Amino acid sequence: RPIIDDVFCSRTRTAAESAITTALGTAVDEGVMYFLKKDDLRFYSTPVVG
Amino acid sequence: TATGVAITGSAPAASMDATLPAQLPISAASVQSTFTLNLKEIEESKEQVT
Repeated sequence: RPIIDDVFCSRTRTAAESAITTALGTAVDEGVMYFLKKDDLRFYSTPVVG
Repeated sequence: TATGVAITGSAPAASMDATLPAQLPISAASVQSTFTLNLKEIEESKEQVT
């Protein structure tokens, strides 16, 4: 299973994870892995006329 | 006028019928109406109304 890397990848820490935000200053959290499944995420946009 | 004079009369004063205008204006006003419909409303109202 390949490991694709995006520069724009992050996650916002939740409000329950607030003591972990003051100790780090920020809430950007660039240390993620995201074990996803391929044919399960979809994208949509309206076909409005023109 | 058709007043009454004698036989040895004096051919009385002049008279003539008058005609008047009406002038009945047409051009300053109009009745109107607007819609203000979106471009996404007319798109989602063709799979979602019968």
